[PDB]
Amino acid sequence: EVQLQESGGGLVYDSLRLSCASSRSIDGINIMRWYRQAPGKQRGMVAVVTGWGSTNYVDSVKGRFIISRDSAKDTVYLQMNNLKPEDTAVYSCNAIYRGSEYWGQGTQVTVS
Amino acid sequence: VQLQESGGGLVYDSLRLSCASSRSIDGINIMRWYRQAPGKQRGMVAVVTGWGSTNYVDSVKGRFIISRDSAKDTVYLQMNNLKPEDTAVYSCNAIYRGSEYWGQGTQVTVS
Amino acid sequence: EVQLQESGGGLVYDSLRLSCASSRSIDGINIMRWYRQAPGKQRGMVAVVTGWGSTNYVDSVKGRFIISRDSAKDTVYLQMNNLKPEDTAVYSCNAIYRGSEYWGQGTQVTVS
Amino acid sequence: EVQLQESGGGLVYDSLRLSCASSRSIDGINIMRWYRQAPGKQRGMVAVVTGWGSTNYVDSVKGRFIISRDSAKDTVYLQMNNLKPEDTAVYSCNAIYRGSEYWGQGTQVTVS
Amino acid sequence: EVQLQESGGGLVYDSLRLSCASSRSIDGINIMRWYRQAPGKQRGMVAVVTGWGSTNYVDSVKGRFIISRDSAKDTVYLQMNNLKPEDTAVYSCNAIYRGSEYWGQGTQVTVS
Amino acid sequence: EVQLQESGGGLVYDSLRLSCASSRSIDGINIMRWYRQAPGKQRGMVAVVTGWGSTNYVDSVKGRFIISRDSAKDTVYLQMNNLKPEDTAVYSCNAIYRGSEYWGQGTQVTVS
Amino acid sequence: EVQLQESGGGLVYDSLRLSCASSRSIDGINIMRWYRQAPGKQRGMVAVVTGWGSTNYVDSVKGRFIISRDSAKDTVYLQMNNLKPEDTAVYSCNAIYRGSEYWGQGTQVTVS
Amino acid sequence: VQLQESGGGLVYDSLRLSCASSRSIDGINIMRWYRQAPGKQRGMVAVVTGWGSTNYVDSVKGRFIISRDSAKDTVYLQMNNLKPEDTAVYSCNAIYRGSEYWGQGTQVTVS
Amino acid sequence: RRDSATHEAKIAELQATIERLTSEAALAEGALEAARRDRSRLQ
Amino acid sequence: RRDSATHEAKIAELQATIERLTSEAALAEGALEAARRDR
Amino acid sequence: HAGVDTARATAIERADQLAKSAVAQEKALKRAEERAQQLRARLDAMQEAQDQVRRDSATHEAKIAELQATIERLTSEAALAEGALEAARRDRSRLQ
Amino acid sequence: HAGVDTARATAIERADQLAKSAVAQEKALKRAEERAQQLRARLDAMQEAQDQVRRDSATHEAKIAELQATIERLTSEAALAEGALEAARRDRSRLQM
Amino acid sequence: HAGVDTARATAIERADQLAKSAVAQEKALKRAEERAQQLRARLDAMQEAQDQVRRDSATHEAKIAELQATIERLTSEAALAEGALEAARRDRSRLQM
Amino acid sequence: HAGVDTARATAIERADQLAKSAVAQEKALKRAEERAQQLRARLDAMQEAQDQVRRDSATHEAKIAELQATIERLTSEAALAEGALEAARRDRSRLQ
Amino acid sequence: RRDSATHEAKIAELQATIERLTSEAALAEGALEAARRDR
Amino acid sequence: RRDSATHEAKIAELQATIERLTSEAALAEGALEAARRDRSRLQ
Amino acid sequence: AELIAVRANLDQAQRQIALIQAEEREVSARLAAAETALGESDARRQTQDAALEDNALEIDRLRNALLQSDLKVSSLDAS
Amino acid sequence: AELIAVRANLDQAQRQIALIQAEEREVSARLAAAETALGESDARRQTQDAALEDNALEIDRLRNALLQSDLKVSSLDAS
Amino acid sequence: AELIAVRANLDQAQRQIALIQAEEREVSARLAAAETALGESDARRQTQDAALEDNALEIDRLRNALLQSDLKVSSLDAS
Amino acid sequence: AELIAVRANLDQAQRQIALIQAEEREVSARLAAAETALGESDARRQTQDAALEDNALEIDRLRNALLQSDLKVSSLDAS
Repeated sequence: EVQLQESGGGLVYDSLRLSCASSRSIDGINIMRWYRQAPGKQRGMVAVVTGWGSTNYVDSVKGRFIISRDSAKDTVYLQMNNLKPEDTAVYSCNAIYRGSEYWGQGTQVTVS
Repeated sequence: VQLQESGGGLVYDSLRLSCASSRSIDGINIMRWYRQAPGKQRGMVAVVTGWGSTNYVDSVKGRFIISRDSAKDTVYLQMNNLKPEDTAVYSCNAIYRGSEYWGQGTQVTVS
Repeated sequence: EVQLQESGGGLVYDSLRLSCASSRSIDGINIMRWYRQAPGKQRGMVAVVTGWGSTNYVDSVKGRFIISRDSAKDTVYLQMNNLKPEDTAVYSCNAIYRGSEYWGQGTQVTVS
Repeated sequence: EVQLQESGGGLVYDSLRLSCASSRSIDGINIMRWYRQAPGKQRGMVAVVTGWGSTNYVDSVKGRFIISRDSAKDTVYLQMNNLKPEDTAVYSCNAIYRGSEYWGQGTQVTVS
Repeated sequence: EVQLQESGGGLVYDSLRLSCASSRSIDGINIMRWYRQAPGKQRGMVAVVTGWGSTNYVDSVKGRFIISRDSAKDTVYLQMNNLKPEDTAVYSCNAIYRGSEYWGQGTQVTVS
Repeated sequence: EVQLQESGGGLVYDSLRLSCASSRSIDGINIMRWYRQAPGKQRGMVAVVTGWGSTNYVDSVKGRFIISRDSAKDTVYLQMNNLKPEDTAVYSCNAIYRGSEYWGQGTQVTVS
Repeated sequence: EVQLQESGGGLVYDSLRLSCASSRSIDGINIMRWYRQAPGKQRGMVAVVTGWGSTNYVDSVKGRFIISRDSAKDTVYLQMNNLKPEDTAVYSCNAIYRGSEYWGQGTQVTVS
Repeated sequence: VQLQESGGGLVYDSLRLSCASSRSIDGINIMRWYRQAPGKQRGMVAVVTGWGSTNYVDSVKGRFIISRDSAKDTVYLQMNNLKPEDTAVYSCNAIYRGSEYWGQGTQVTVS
Repeated sequence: RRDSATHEAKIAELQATIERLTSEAALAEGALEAARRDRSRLQ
Repeated sequence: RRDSATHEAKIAELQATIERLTSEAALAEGALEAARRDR
Repeated sequence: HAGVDTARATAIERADQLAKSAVAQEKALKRAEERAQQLRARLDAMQEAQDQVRRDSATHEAKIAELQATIERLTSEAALAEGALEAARRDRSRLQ
Repeated sequence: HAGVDTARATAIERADQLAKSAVAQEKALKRAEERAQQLRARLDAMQEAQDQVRRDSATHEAKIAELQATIERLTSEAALAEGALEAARRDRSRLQM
Repeated sequence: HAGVDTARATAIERADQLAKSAVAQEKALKRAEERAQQLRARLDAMQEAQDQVRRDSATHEAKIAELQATIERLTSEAALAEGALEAARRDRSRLQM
Repeated sequence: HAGVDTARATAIERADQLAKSAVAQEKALKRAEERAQQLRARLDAMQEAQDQVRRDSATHEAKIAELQATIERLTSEAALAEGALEAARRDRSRLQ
Repeated sequence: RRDSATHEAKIAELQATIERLTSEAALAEGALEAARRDR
Repeated sequence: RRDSATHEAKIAELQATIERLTSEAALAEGALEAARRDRSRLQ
Repeated sequence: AELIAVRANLDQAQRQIALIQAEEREVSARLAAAETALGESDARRQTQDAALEDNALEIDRLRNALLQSDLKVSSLDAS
Repeated sequence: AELIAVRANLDQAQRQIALIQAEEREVSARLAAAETALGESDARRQTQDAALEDNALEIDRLRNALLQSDLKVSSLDAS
Repeated sequence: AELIAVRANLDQAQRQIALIQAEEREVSARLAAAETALGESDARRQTQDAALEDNALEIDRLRNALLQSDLKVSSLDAS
Repeated sequence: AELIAVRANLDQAQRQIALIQAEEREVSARLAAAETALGESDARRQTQDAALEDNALEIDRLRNALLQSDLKVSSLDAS
């Protein structure tokens, strides 16, 4: 029943940071993957993170974004780097604990 | 003086015209015969004289003959070999003591 | 090239009739008139007919002669009525087409 | 065989005189008549005179000309009076003695 | 109805130009004729111009007179060159409009 | 008011022939061309004939079809040779006279 | 052979007037056409004026462009009013004389 | 490891596809079957897991069955109620120690 | 005497008939010159 | 006595001139008047 | 679950294709109305074209009326002309 | 299926309403083409009527020209008639003067 | 008779010489009228030849006018053909861009 | 004396009447020559009238030659136009 | 001794998440890729 | 002891197979977002 | 001639006055009926269209009522 | 004569002939426009009448379905 | 190509066609004038030949008559 | 096509050159004969006319000789 509240929204010309607050799971942090919703479009894939730390990224953002855990602070970071204006999307973090999926309220990052 | 003529008529020739006079056995000078083709002015035809000299207009020479007979006291006009153009009225004339005398006239016609 | 031909000539004591057989001008008929040449005299006009049918005669025949067309049979007609022996003359026909004046060989009319 | 020589010729604007010299016949002067020849035309009559004196004149000159004998001088006068320009003619006197005719050389009177 | 009034009349030893002014028919001109009436003699024709410029003259005046239309001035002319003393007459201009013939006063031209 | 009429349609495995029975324009024949409407597709031109006999085809039929006039019998002819089952289409004739374009009711050609 | 050379090309925010000067055929003018070739796209037609003043336009340009002949100047014009940024192209004037088609260089008109 | 499959053929139905494996009685994690309709990119068909959880793509759900048999050491694919669009080449996949392994591939065609 | 007296009348007659036979000539060539005047209409 | 002979010379000459006048009458009054009225 | 997530596909097809296609139907209505209004413009032009040629034939008909009017009263002038000739040539009957 | 059921319902009538909006337009072009053929028949009939009057004016000009060349002759004949014959007659009948 | 005998003689040949001067002129007009009829036949034949070419030019103008109204249609068809169909195709085939 | 003073009358008749009359014969020679020379003037006019209408028909014949020349190579342009349509509409066979 | 029980809690939870990944693979790799290439 | 040791490999495996089953997802939605990009040609 | 002829031309005048009555007949029947029915049918056009907008609003609102009712049915059944 | 008073009425005749031609042409064109417009207007009216019939049927049916739906809602909540 | 050297000879062709037409027309008109004038000239020559024949006959006959006349003159003066 | 066609048009040129030879034939026969005979007959015209004036003078003089001879015959006979 973990509850995820997204973070890090705003506006840029840059390189922004995103966080996904977690209600539970200190150090038992299985797959925490980040999804952005293109406006008027379907939801998207950005990256994943795991308990052990194997993080992969989607081809459209590979080599730019970095997704790192914060086990003590119970939050998975989605760093935004070398941004492009095509990234203006509503950002939503996702969870899988005990096999159930726990989304969040979603935030937005305008890059324009 | 009274000059009265005769011998007129319409005939198929030769013809005789007399002009009976009133006096003067051999004493009258020139007697003449005049003809008037209708529509034409009257013209002379023959001339006789006291002594007997005679003449004719060239239109009738060799044909018409003017003659006298002192006993019968009348100037004749033998009018022979008539031609169709000889249709005219033939009136005898005279000169006694100057004054010209005429006659009632007679007509001869041929065709 | 209208080629006329007169007909109906001869000898009368009364009444006669003359024709002028046109070789063309079916109804295209302008002035077609009749000429008499008195024996030993010059030619003279007698009657005139036109396409509209306007018929006008000379005083010497007016009220005695009729110039009547027959547009169907390509012939014009000069009816002769109540003649005199003064009408003994050679009668010939005339025609104007395209400005050119065409005569006819003629026929002799002896009346007496 | 009397010989007649005409006289009196000339030219005027007037009233001229004419004479006819005679070779014989003192006082036995029978008909002496005067003839004018219109140029290019036939000969003409003017007047006559006789032994006794009865003189008559042609209608065209009557009342104007006078023809009078001169028995002693043996010449017959033809007076010209109230002249007209139509009288220009060659003038010739004529004789009858013993029944024969004796003309002359003729003269001329120009009235113009 | 048309009123025809002439002009150009006069007297010379020379040459002349007779003209005829009308009342209607500006170039809608049919036969207009020019006549002349010698004194004490019947009226006679000399020249005919038709609305198409076709002209003809009587044998007496050909080679000398020229007839010429003028549509604009509502007037037809009749030139007279090499005028002869015999040409003196009264000249009436004529026209045929609507069938019936209409005349003019005339202009007594004397040449002598 | 040319009123065409097509003929010669049907079904073949080869060779066919089409006619366009014109109701007027005997030899006054300008452009008369043939249109096929593929089943479920739009109309298209096939061959064009002209009064001079200039025949020019579309690439898809060029060297396979012949558009031949018959000016005597008021009919144009589209000879069909060496067909494909791709030629199954409704074939209709066109005609331009006085600018106006006239069609024909059409005939169906099924080849397969 | 005819040489076709255009004029009037340029650049605006407005309106324009394209003109085409030829080498022969003073008013003996058959079909002369005006084309345009959008960059990287095949050549296309816009307006056709024929030697009789009959004009037609493609549906894209009607109501805006007007094509107008000028026989005296040996030149055909193609007006362009209410020009739209989409109308930019290279405009080649065309003509059909003696059957074969003759072209021109073109004038790249940009409007944007 | 050598994964060799069988059961292919062209048939008029239902069919069984096996993928013979080389080792690991019950020790290999996810095995899957991939099909490639010719002219199309290869796609997933079925999934089996070490414990026995299974799934299918919705294009074949209720039809294709993925199964295991730990004794015979081979992942099966019951492939029933075939449709004409199921003509494709069916190659078994695997994930052992991370490294993905494939097979030679077998083709099933229907019509 | 008596016969000479008969001569006088004949002479008085012959001169008299000449007077009124020439009197016709004056009226005669008056009409001949009026007729020859008609030759103006021919010449 | 002697004067008688001259009276015939008056008769003879005056009667011969009447012949000439009548002859000239043939040409004038009848002939040339009638003939030349016709021409 | 299945027949409704699919059956929308056959429904959008009408709503998208016909929305654009029926506009092409609307353009033909304007086009066939443009063809109608163009021919209607020509018909008034040809009635005016009839009108001038209607008067032109009438003007020609009056020209024939005037031309025969000349001839009708120009052959009459010749009719009296030959009466003058014959009357004057009847005068020579009195002399020859 | 939660929200799709409506889109099936809604778009069927959106299809169905435009399913009879096509029949209406089809009848609109089939009546606008008939009104075009009425106009074609009128203009074609009026095209031939104008053509008939075209050679009607041509035959009139053929009448005019040949009705002028006749007057060119009548005026020419009157030249010899009124000019030569008449004037010479009165000049020959000047004998009374 | 003195001088008249010559005028009979002289004026008979003056008559006789002009008795054959009339036959010569009669043959002169009978050959000058034939030369007129040769000219009438040529001009009449050349009058109809010109008339034949008159409606030959009229049929040509009937060909010209109707050979223009056809080009007025072909140019009109190419408007929809080259303008609408072609440009829309390449605007519909802009999918590759 | 008689037959000679008369027979001159029938001789002058020829010499006076024919002297004036044969002049009327001479005028007809000039008139029939004038008619001949007037028609001869017209014949040269009508040959020039033939010449312009000879060229006018030839100019018309070239206008038909040029007009069909357009059509011959304007229907060919339509022949390739429909090849472009069918080739491009053959492209949609690859997709539908 | 006691630590053994947690290993199954590592096996159980880590094996249940592989179920979810496989299920999300059904939608992504097979379904929406193949389905939406057709539209 | 021995049985606990067998647990280690399975955990070391399960975390390992997740690594290369999520690795397919990165390549998976890369093509799903490339396919959905084709919807620009429709919208 | 002209008397009777141009009195007959005035009779032509009266005949064309009868044709004036023909034109008035066209206006009295055809034009009048045409524009009267045109006004009526355009009035009905506006009324129909307003009713159709109301009709579409009614369908939309009651259809949304069905959507909510179906959702509630489904929830209460799931209970 | 009398042509003065007769050609005056012929002039009035041809004036009213011009009135005939002009008014007849303008009435005929107006009539054609009105008739075509009235045919189109009636076609639209009848298409909309068919729409009203079908859609009133749809609304009555849909409301009846909603009534039955709420009845099932009530029975479910009574279960 | 070669049309440059072929249309040049067609131009020369039509130049000499113009020469043909002009010279033929002028020769034909001159020939007609000459033929008519020669016919008239020969007609005059033959009329004058007939005149010469008749009048030479007249002169020979007249001289013979004059000879016989002078012979009678001589015989009369010998009487 | 144009090759053979306009070589045939140059062949038309050579044909019209044959027509040039036709025109030269007209001048070589017709015009030449016409004016040669015209010159000859006008020479004979002048000779004939001069002889005819001499002829008329001869007739007049010998006729006057006859008139005088007749007068002398008449006088000597009257003797």
